[PDB]
Amino acid sequence: AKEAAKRINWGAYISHQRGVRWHPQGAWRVQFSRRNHERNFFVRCECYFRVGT
Amino acid sequence: IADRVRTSWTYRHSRYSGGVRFSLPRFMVTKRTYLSTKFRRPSTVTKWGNPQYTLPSNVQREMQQHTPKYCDMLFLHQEDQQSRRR
Amino acid sequence: LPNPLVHLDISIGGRDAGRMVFQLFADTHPITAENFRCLCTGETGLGYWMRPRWYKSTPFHRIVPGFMCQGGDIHRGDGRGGECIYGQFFRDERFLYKHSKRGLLSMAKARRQHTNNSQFFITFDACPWLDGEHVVFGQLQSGAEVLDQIEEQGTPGGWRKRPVEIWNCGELLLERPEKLYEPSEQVIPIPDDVYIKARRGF
Amino acid sequence: GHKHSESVLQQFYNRLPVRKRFLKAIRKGTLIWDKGQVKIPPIAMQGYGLPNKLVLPHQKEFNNKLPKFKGKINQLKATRIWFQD
Amino acid sequence: MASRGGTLWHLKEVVIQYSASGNSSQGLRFFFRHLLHRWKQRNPQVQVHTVENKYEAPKATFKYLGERTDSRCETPLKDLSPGQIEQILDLHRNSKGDNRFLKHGGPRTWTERRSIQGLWRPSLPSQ
Amino acid sequence: LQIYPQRRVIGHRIEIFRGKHRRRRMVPPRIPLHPLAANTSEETASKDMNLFETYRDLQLRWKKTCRQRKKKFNIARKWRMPRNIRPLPDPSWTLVFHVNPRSGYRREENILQILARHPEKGRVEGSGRPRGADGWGRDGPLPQWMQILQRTPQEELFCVMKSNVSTQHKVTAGDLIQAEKLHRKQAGDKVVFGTVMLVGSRDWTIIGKPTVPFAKVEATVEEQTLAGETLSFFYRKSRRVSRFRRIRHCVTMLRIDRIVVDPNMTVDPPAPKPDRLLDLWANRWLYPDELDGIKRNESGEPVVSEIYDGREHQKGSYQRRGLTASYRWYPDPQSAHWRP
Amino acid sequence: RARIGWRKAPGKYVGVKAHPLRPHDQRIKINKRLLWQGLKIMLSAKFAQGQI
Amino acid sequence: CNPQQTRRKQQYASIIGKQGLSKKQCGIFWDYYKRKCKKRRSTKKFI
Amino acid sequence: MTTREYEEAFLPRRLKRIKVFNTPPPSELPAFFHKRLDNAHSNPRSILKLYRQ
Amino acid sequence: WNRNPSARYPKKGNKGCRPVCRAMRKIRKRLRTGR
Amino acid sequence: MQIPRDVIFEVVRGFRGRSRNCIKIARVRAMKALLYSYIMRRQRQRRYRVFWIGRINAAGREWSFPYAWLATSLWRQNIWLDRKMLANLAETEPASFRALVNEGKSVYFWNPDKVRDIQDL
RNA sequence: UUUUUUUUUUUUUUU
RNA sequence: UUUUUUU
RNA sequence: AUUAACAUAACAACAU
RNA sequence: GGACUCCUUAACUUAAACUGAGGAGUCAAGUAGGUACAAACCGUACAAGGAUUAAUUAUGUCCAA
RNA sequence: UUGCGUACAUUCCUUAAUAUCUGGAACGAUAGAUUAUGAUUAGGUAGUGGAAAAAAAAAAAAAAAAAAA
RNA sequence: UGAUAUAAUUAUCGUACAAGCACUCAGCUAGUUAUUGAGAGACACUCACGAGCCCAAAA
Repeated sequence: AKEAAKRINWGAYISHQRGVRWHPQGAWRVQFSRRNHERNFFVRCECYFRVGT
Repeated sequence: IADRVRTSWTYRHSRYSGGVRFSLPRFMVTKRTYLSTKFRRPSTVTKWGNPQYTLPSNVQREMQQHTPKYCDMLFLHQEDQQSRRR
Repeated sequence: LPNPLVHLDISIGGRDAGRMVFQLFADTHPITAENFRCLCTGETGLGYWMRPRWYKSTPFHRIVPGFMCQGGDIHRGDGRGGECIYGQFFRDERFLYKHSKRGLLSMAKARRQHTNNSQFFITFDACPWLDGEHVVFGQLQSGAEVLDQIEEQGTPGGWRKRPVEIWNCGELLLERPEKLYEPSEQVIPIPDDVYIKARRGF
Repeated sequence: GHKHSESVLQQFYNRLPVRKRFLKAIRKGTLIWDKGQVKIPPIAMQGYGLPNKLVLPHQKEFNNKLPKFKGKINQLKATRIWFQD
Repeated sequence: MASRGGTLWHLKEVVIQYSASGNSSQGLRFFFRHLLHRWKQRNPQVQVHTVENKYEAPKATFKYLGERTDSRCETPLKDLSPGQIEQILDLHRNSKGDNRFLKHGGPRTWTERRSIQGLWRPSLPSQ
Repeated sequence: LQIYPQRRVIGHRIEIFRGKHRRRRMVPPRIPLHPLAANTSEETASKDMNLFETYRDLQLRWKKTCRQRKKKFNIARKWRMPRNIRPLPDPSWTLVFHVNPRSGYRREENILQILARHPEKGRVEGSGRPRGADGWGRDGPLPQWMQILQRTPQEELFCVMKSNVSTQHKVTAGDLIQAEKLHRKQAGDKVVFGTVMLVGSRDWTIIGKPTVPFAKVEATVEEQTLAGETLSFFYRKSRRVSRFRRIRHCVTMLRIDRIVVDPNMTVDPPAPKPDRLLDLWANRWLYPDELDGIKRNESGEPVVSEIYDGREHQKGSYQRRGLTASYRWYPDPQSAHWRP
Repeated sequence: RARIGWRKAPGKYVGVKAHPLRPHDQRIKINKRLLWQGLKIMLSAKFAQGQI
Repeated sequence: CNPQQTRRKQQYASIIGKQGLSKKQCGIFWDYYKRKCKKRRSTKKFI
Repeated sequence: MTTREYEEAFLPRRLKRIKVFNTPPPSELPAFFHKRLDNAHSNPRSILKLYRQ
Repeated sequence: WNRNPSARYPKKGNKGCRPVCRAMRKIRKRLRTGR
Repeated sequence: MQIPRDVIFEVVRGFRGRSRNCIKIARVRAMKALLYSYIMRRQRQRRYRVFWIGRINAAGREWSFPYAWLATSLWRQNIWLDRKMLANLAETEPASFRALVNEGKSVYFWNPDKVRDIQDL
């Protein structure tokens, strides 16, 4: 395990962008949630970018 | 409140419990007297709720040629026999 | 390493038809190739049902002229059967090659998505509409006279005029179809070996 | 009837839509019920082989090799004969 | 809802009873200032009326165009959000009524002409 | 005293599984394990150290006290025998004629007469997939006489469409049909169903084995509300167990307008590219007034387009919201969506 | 008939209770610190709201 | 602990939300209604 | 020991039976049948069956 | 003889050869194996 | 407890004497009344599928074509038509049905590679 | 010789 | 839509 | 003056 | 300090649904299906919920069906 | 020889998850509008745990709220 | 007219079922309480102060 850890590249999964995260499904998840009661407008993005595609 | 129940160690406080989510389907059921349809359905409504008539069309028109009902099976049989024997 | 070279002997109505030779794409489809080679060689032993996983003495349950011919069932031999070395079913593979050649090999599928088994089928003509739905892993190298004879036993309804069964199998010891896209290198953070090692304790 | 409980074998007989005459015979053993018909029980001859339908699957190979009778009852010359159970 | 090619609506009148001092009517009050005017314009075919009542819980009544028994409905609006209110409103507008007889399932088809070609009858060949 | 094992495999091999007998994952792993070892190192590595046996283990097996519960593990049932129907033939359609010139039955015209005498002449077979100059025809273009199909009125037309992924209905001229909840739909919303399995009239019958790529149905949303209340109850006697529910199902009503049948039809355009991506995840479409704040470049296109084109990210995404020209399913070769 | 003992017993008579109420004191304990702090908080609230 | 309490509560609830009710009208709930009204009138009292 | 029935009682009824003996098929039909004809000279049924095959 | 009670009715097709409360199953086997 | 009191009365509407009014009796009555519907709504499907299969077979037998054959013929043709639509067609569209049967027959019935005539022999 | 068995819930044995 | 009876 | 159980009456129904 | 069945086995009249042991399933605490009629046997991709849809399983294919 | 009937889809639509490990150590924030191919799921006696309700009484917060009057 | 269906409750290995209560309705009726207790590998909430915390009875 300790040897495999060394070999494993951990730096590739790091994303320098808010709202973009890794998912165990093997995808990039995009999050964007906002509310507006005054104008009656609520948005919740749940976009996924699959690797296999 | 929230989307789901948070089981994480970060959210284990007494201040995170309770509340109920809004649901349109459920709002028209919760706290509402039930009414049976038996002995209440009019004559103008079918079993599935579809509109129903109570008068012939002829009468309806008066107070406001067609395709034959049955088909021709004999012609179909004879035409199939002719086509197979040709 | 060189690609495998498997052979199949077909018998039409108890008569020795000939001997067809196929080349598997191990380079691109290692898993798929391996499966077929192990089934042909019969070096895996029994199976789920205590049956030998060998293509020897298997009938072809489907012969459609000009479209394709199905077969490979080892359990019942009718079509409602199959078993891979890995188990019942195995995951699919990347769809690289098309169906634009005579004699191409490809695995079968069930109503479900991932239902690949020993069941394969040889294409008689180009099948563009089959692109992306099936995995191509083999190509006929010699013995087209046997496929030509086999095509004669098919009917539009998928009927069979005379019995068609594989007599003998084995492996020989000593241009590619079009591509759907252009393969390119990818970033592989986690090594392959790790996945194997994880399943055993490490 | 008056009896509270009855044997299954007896009950079976009781359910046979046949005359009393044949019922008695059936009960006795002179007759059998099979395929909705009544016929004489099979005859077991001394030395000869029994029908292939009465022996066990593994005994058929040895039973088929024994002598067989292809004559009438009058022409039969068996030392002893009896019904096969 | 649309009918006869979208030349006929069901929903006629909507009455809303609210209060000007009750806390439970806060949502209604809020609604009456931001989305009421905006909502009205979009649906000019529907009349909207408001009734003030101090010592009474809020509610809403709906009137539909038809000879059926489903030409009237009521719904309380106690402790509801502006959004919820709007949702309710939209439901009512897009519904033909309370639909007390509306069954989920069945043949899922209603046609005046059962058969075009013609129905089946016994014939001498068949017999 | 010693209990010997059983090596004789009768029936099928034994397979252990975790949990109770229920519907669990069935997708095989991406990396299958070989059942044979090609080296002594593989043999040695095959050993599981986690499962190392000790005296302590034996202790737990031998204890006379209550052991581990039997509800944690069970034996896997036998395998199934699914039917391998795939692959399928090339999609194609065929045409027939059964004209009835009898006065008794009767109570363009030129060709019809000919057809009645010789209905075999009318046998036309095509292909379902698109092609070039041939179009929907097979090995060439379709006959010029096919325009007859457009002359028949809607009063004598009938078809079989798919309201849902699996539900089918007999659609006719002026028909009221029931379907599931359609997301992002309101009053005065017209829809198109391109999914048809069979077409017919008093003169002809388009079989359309897979489907008809030159036929569609036009409908309008007439109703989108909740169904009637339903009561469900269940209990077990002498066991203190029951359940009560009050459910209100949702349905949608669609009114048929026209059944268009044009053999010279063209394939539907691709998925559109919306100007704003917020409406896709929002609860309501932006109003015209709000859409006025959209920045545009000299070319007239949104400025935002430079960042992202706005193409479809997933299969059957825009179709769910109804941005597509027409609705299609698996049966339709033109369709593209997730399949179980 | 069923057994019966006392004429005035729970269930057999009106007014008898198995767990009747008992007089008691409603006073509670509290730390002085809490009070001390709450005074301050109230005072600040007053200022905040403009009620002084 | 009974059907009677439901009837009394339903009756009460039907009259509570009104104004200008007489003693002869209120009935058994007269005291309650008077206390309610006096409670309500508390908000209108200034220094 | 065990019986075949016993064994079979726990398997699909339509399951195919293994082959115990396998030999190469006859390559030349005319030469294969010419040698077979040498034994049938009195039985009409044998001749008819050979012709049918 | 063993013929009255319901614990001795043979299995018919689709029972598994071991229904509830049977004795004859184990009696015949035993008999054959040695009495 | 299992069921609200307010609904029992409603559910027991139209029943015989004492059972429309008695809470005690009504309870037990209503329980079974709801149970039966609960149970039967799940089994309602196969009872209609068997009716569709029977109507289709009946229809088919007319033209000397059993359902057994018909099904296979249809499926081999890439035809995906449910028994509900099949049965509806069989009753409403005779011509349509006959078309299908003829389509199927062609496929089902196949000639060999050689045909011999022994009429004059 | 075989298809037809405890099909022993009833009819039927139409081979 | 029954099979078998070596040379 | 007053709930239920309980007691009587009137009206309503037709593919029978 | 347990009721039926599978293998081994003590006692008994190689008896009994008894009495008592070793290790698997089910019921107990399991629904609907099959076995003619009342837990224990076969099968289950085994009962959150709703609708008029497709499938190799025990097993069936003269009539009740 | 080639066949066929059959019990069970979370394909479609609407809900739920409180003994520290389901992404969530994310996003949003004036106090959360329920994730559209998202993974495991939701038969249950005894025992244990979470949550929503029970029309009433008390409190010195029942008029800064569009339009209309 | 067609199809389908073994009142409810407790105990019990056992739906045990020919065992125990109930004609029906109205009113009453069975887990009440820490100025004195508590977190103990079968489950233990929260506030303030902090190496310091509480203050008893008079008042």
